Amino acid sequence: KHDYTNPPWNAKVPVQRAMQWMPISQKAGAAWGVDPQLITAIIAIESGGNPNAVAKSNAIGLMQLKASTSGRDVYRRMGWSGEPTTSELKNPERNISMGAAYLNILETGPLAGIEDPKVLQYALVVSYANGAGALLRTFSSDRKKAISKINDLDADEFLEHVARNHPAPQAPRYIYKLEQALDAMLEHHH
Repeated sequence: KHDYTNPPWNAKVPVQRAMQWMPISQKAGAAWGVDPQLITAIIAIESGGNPNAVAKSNAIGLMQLKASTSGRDVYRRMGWSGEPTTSELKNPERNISMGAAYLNILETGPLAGIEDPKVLQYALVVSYANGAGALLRTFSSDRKKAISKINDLDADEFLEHVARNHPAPQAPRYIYKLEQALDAMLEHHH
């Protein structure tokens, strides 16, 4: 169904800009047990490495995180009242910390129990894009059964499932863009 490779996405310059933040991605990723390569890919795809980014519904900063939803979710999990400010989300360090936190919330929460780390990666970017609920309900109304079904697929099969069945066109497209970004990041390791 979704023609998710059209138009081509050229990752080179988004990735070069995102790579300048790799020191922070590495630190925050370690701190949250999140993959720095996935953080960097998300930065490239979301802000293209611009820490002053503004997006969809005033999502802000390098990872284009929304204060009142995702940001709040991170503060809740931290036992903090409230939610981040706009100026906190424009701070690269704070932005990437919170985005890593949010990725950890998804991995250890709705997506808990996915055993293939590559399928987990794909599920994480689909869930970051359009929410874990929309993804899981393409499998089952029951979380546990959804996860069980996800665990029977490999990564190619999971993409094909998302491409045929997810209602959001952005969902398979985020997997395509993730792989364009991971390929482009290879040029920066010697």
